[PDB]
Amino acid sequence: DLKPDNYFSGQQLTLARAIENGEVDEVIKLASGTDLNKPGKEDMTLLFWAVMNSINNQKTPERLNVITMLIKAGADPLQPRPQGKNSPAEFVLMADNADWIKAMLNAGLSPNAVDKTFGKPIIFQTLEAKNTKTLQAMLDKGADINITDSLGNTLLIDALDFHSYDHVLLLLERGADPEIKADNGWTMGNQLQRFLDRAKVGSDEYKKLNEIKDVLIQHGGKWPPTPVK
Amino acid sequence: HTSTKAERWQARKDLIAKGSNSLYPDAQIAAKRLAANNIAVEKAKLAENVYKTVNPLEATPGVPEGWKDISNDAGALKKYGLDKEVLFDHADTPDFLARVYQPDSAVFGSDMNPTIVFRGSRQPEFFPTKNMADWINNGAQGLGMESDYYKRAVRLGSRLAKSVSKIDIAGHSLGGGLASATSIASGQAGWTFNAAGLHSTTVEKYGGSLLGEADNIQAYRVEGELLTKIIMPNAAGVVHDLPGGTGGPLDRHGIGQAIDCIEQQKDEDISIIRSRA
Repeated sequence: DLKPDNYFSGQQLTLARAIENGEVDEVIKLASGTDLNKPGKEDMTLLFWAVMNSINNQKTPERLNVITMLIKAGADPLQPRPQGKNSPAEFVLMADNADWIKAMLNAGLSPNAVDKTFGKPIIFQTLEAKNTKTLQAMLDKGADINITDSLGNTLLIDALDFHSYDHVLLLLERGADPEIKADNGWTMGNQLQRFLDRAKVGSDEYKKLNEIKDVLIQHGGKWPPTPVK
Repeated sequence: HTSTKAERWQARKDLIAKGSNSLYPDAQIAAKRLAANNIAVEKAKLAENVYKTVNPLEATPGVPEGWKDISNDAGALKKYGLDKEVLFDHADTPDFLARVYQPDSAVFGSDMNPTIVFRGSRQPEFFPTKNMADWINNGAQGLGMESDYYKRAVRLGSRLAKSVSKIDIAGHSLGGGLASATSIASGQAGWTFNAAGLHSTTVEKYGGSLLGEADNIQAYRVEGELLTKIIMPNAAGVVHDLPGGTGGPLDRHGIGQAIDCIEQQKDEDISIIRSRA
């Protein structure tokens, strides 16, 4: 439903048309010579254009590989958009399927990369995804499971605060360290106890919080938590 | 001529104390409500100001006198466990956006608290019916992206429950709905103005974080305003009805009428206190 002429002209438009047509070899040929990171109209970049051309019916191996080959050629998956809007890598970490982030990881994007506006590890953006697939993909590629944001929060701590319960469970199962304290002295367990104290006994949320507690204990984490100092 | 906000704040304090020390019950009652509205109208002016943020990485113009926007000061935000990144959504234009303001101690002394203030969307949309000629909407749809401002608002609530420094929550309209979620989840005091209520699906989704409490939310509303005039739950908190609105339900919804109506009530209680001199 989208037309490349609305965003690009000239050499960039010719590359945009090869992306539109899913022509991997033509993309490889043009990408070594075309300005890959100069934005077009409406904040569109050629890399976002490739993402836009690999969804729905067009989520094919070849069109996913177009993403990979653009990045290998110099397209920056961490380039921000204006006013604090996010990069293609951050954007696709929010997806419900890991095919797009994998295409980027296959081009050498670091699973420990930080974003260029805020300096926050991009893996934190997986916590807003509908399922854990993009987090799984980053962990499978070697991301530091205990990486922290600027306030000392880990993914485990942030995921519970986000109420991203399946992300919490996956992180515990993969061996995330549950005893890490953020800068404020809280562990994930401190918040888990608070959530359990506020939940309605027998509710679906109470069952899910107790599942997390059981899995925390199964993986050797301390329960009950030490009070915050 | 003019006068500094610090002088005006002190004078109002003195007037309130006159009412509270009065032997007349009506001056005493007026002094309590005047003290509440004095605080509330400051929160309401912040709730008006958040609509002026354009680039969230830049200063918001027109910040109310005696307040400072710290939304881009990471050193100041970390006192509350906040950073810049968590204050707005980043996939598209930020309809969901929070600003954090700190009061000037030279003006308010210790009478005012830091406040995080929420703005919601101007036109809520069920995601499948958005204009898919807009490429970002097309992309979010095709990538299976989750669309829920209440997730980021509840997350901020989970964080602010840990803050060692007091920080109040405030918001207008849909931002007042978000504010009430953050307030209930954190335990911090909240002020909302013509706020949206919390839908049952939202309350269920986030469990006990959105359960109970609400006693420390002051839910101000202009009598006759759109939302109360209307699966549409009531705004959470202790209702504070405001007469003196003008026009229809749409006009009365605006934050400017909320501010004006609070000022009308202050004038009214001031006149009562002055009548017992």
